[PDB]
Amino acid sequence: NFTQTLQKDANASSEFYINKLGQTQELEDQQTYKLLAARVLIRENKVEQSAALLRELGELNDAQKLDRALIEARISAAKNANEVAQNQLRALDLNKLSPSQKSRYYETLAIVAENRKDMIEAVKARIEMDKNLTDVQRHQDNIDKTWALLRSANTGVINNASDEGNAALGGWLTLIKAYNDYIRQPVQLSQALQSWKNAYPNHAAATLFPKELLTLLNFQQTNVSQIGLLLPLSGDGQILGTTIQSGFNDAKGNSTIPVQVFDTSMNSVQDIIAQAKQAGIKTLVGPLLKQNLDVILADPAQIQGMDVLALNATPNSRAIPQLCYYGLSPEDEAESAANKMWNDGVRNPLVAMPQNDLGQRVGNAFNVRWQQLAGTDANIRYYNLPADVTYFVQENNTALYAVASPTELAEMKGYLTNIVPNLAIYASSRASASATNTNTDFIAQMNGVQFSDIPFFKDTNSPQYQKLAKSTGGEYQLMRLYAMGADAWLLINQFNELRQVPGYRLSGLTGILSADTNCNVERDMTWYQYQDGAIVPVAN
Repeated sequence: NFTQTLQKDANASSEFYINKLGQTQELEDQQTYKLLAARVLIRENKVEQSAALLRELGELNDAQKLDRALIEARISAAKNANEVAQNQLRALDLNKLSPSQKSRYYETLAIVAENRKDMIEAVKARIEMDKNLTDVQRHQDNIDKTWALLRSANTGVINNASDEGNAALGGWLTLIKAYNDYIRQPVQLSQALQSWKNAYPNHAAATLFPKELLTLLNFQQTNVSQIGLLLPLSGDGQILGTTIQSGFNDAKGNSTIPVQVFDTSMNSVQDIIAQAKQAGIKTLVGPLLKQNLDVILADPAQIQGMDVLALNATPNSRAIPQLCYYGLSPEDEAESAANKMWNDGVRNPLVAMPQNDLGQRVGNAFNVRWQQLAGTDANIRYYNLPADVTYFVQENNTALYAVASPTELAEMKGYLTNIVPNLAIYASSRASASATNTNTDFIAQMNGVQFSDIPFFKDTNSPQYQKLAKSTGGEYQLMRLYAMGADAWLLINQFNELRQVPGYRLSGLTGILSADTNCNVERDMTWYQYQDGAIVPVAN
């Protein structure tokens, strides 16, 4: 009678079923607890202990022999023994299984199909799984997994895919087809989803909508009525806030949206926020300085009832409702460098950061991203003199990423030409200045070096570019601040899209803009390379 426990869901921990052995007297009942533990051990990502415990099993009755083979095949699928896993499940009598056992049976199939990148068959497997589930939370997990398979499936296979008279598969295919067809237009996709829940009302997902789509069902376009602009426009950083203001205004154009300017150099940020609340302003851009942003982070409740696009990021930056961080951050240029370098074939690179507070953060943003692509920690080394790079290379003889001045970067390579002259050098936008990109003696010495910078510098002939280069006096920093202000107008009008729409992307003057889980605005950088006396865009 206790063997029948196998036919049900196993909701306890592995330690629970294993510890019951000391109290379990009968031999069959000891084996049952062993199988229940092995079943849960897989759900705990402990495959070896599951296979190991299976090796402790002795003599089993037929009901146990059956449950073991389920756990055997699931292990095989975990270890990518796809042909083995399937043959192990072809040997079972699918009629002898309970609903819970059929659920585990078809989940293993879905993993084999997913292992083989065969997404449609993996979805078909999870539909049969859903028919045998009883726990609501397990239902939701199957639906969340099912949605993830469709979202990774090739877009062509989905458009031409037939539902094969299968209503379940029909509703799934139509749902993903709407997602891919209108994800760039969320307002339109919201109408499609609401239509979907009336088209397939008895669909399992009509009741338990996948998590990724709940924010999209009743999505609402940003309706900016009033903006408050927090920038330093007097005293210190005046040029920063004024040039940023120039970009914001020029990108705003003939918009009726009233903007109220708040000068942080002459007013407290907590007083500004209070006055904004008083004037009925529900949308802010800024502040710019890290310290002033931390005033918000020192008490997030201040911005209760507002959408705020802060223009910087701090170590205290974190997930805060209706708060998103958008700064010309070196962490982004390092995260982009980790990507560029990886896609180019670089493995285990040397990273040269300055031994200051800014260098540690950027190195951490670099490595964390590198842990994603490489699964390893990179060589982050901190330099006090550009000449210290020599010993870093003298350790072993490859690609370098360095954050340094345009001249500091020229010293580094010169020190390395005798040591390793054919080294692939990557740098951040800090290595790009007007005084140096106009002189071929610098452009020639830097042949092969590539750096990240905003895509605005691709077109140095456009009238748009013309007017700005002469207006800023030829200083790239003032030109990037102008680009940020402009992209802030793009971003603050796409604010709700940014928080609610997965993978949302925007082509702005500062790069391809998107958001992470902490609504930190990421930037996909443009990469430029010095080639035979010219600077050409290599990527993006």
